[PDB]
Amino acid sequence: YDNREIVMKYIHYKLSQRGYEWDVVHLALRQAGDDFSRRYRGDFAEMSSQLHLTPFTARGRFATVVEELFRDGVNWGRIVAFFEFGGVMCVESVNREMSPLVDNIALWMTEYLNRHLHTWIQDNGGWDAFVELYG
Ligand SMILES: CCCCN(CCCC)C(=O)c1nn(-c2ccc(C(=O)NS(=O)(=O)c3ccc4ccc(I)cc4c3)cc2C(=O)N2CCc3ccccc3C2)c(C)c1Cl
Repeated sequence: YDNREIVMKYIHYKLSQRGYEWDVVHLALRQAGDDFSRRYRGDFAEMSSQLHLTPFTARGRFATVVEELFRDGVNWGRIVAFFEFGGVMCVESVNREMSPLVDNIALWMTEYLNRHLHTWIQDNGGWDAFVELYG
């Protein structure tokens, strides 16, 4: 599997959900993602209005979130949360007419997967183990 591809398809789909067209594992991830954000809809709504996304704040938001999310370790719930959060930054990017931020966000999600999560993903059955959770 390829992390960059997984990021790109996921971000494409979330944006597509919202009528914005952007320049197996994917299916499982979005199903997980939808159940995750429906369960925490209120929290995602609070978080959205607090984000004050701009090109100046966006790297810092990303790092703050990701650092808080994985501080105690990694599990699949937290990786689903990580995609949902990325989706939220890209949706908000678009809402506020900072669409070029999407490319940064996608790049940051990829670096962080390849760099810092890849190891744990392997020890836990690769992406295949996650698919043998959602079909
Ligand atoms: C987008 C998430 C990061 C946002 N921040 C920081 C806010 C700005 C600083 C967090 O506070 C944070 N969230 N997690 C979680 C991570 C995982 C879960 C979680 O897994 N919950 S679950 O077990 O009920 C669940 C729920 C649905 C699931 C669906 C599919 C699958 I596979 C697994 C699922 C698991 C909950 C949580 C968590 O604590 N919350 C309540 C806080 C919150 C705030 C905004 C959005 C979602 C959430 C979920 C953590 C550790 C942090 Cl720290």
